[PDB]
Amino acid sequence: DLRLHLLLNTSVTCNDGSPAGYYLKESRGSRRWLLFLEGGWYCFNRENCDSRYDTMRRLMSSRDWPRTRTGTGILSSQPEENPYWWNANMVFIPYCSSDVWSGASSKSEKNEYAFMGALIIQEVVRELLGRGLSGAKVLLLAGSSAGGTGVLLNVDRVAEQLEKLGYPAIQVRGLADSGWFLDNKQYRTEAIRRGIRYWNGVVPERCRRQFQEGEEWNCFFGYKVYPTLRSPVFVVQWLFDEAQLTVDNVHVQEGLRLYIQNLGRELRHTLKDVPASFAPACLSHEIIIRSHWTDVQVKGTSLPRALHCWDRSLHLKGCPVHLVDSCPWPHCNPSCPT
Ligand SMILES: *[C@@H]1O[C@H](CO)[C@@H](O)[C@H](O)[C@H]1NC(C)=O
Ligand SMILES: CCOc1ccc(CC(=O)O)cc1
Repeated sequence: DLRLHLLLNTSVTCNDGSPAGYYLKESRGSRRWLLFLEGGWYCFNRENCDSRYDTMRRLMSSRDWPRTRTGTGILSSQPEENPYWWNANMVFIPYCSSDVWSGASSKSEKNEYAFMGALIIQEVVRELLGRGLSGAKVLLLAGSSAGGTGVLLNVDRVAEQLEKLGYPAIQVRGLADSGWFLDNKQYRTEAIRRGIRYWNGVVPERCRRQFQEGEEWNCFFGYKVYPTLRSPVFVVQWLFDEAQLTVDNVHVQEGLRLYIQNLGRELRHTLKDVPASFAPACLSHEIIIRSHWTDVQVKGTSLPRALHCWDRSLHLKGCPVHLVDSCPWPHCNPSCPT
């Protein structure tokens, strides 16, 4: 079980002004720290944030959070469920800012909601340093769905924060799961552009300097922000991700067949120069915190093994790190989730 800690700095808040926080399970004999970012879409104006507050309140407020949570998947402490990092210090950071972890704005006389996702990550890191993170050798910032995109937007800022605070021996790395999207044509980007203005969203500095004022929405797309990052980042992405197909208005005749096959080919192309990646040919929305995350394989290698091979590489015969399916249709890989 991971135990809840609300942030001691109560000015760093969820959407409705309640304190943000994190769930923690310490492993006293470990210098590995895993900080995981939850996902769950976003909201981008008054009316649709009000709608989310009615039926998705836990993603906007800590008032109803439980005192504990169970770690599952890569957050499990059981070796059978988590062959990769079962002995690590485990942190789950709830998503309660509705801003793809990019916001830096407080509730105020002019703002009905606070959007503080970028500051929540920084404040969690700050408070963990006094709980043992100061002795870490590796900090892995991981996340799924909107949290996977949040990894790409925040991993270098965490590295810069620890360097400026005087901790240069901590190696910061990123694991982005199901957060690598294409700004493609629909079968039948504006919402992000509007969100950035509503949230006062921030993007990595090198990416900001390339795209410049008014075009920062580009940095929310993995294949554009990834080449600007300096920290090592491992990318996990289904070739036929269900959230991608949703925004593409896909829910099979020749036209749709070609559309789906072209989506998988384009995704594969964007991963050609991503040396650490795991990209199975499955239609799915499930994520690396599910109990059975060990079951999928690409070319005979599981994701826990690929992540172990990545670890070795950052110090290989039969220990690959670049695993992208080449077959062109969902479930052409027999190990796809059922
Ligand atoms: C609390 O967090 C805010 C936002 O990052 C910061 O400006 C402020 O200085 C913090 N307060 C303390 C006491 O650290
Ligand atoms: C482009 C980044 O924005 C998003 C990323 C992922 C999701 C999917 C989810 O959170 O379940 C939704 C939005």
